Amino acid sequence: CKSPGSSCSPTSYNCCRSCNPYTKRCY
Repeated sequence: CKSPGSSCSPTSYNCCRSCNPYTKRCY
């Protein structure tokens, strides 16, 4: 999975925590 700051999709299902809809970085 990814770290915060990694770039995500609202639900990439690739962030170890979630995404940040206002950066599009993992939360």
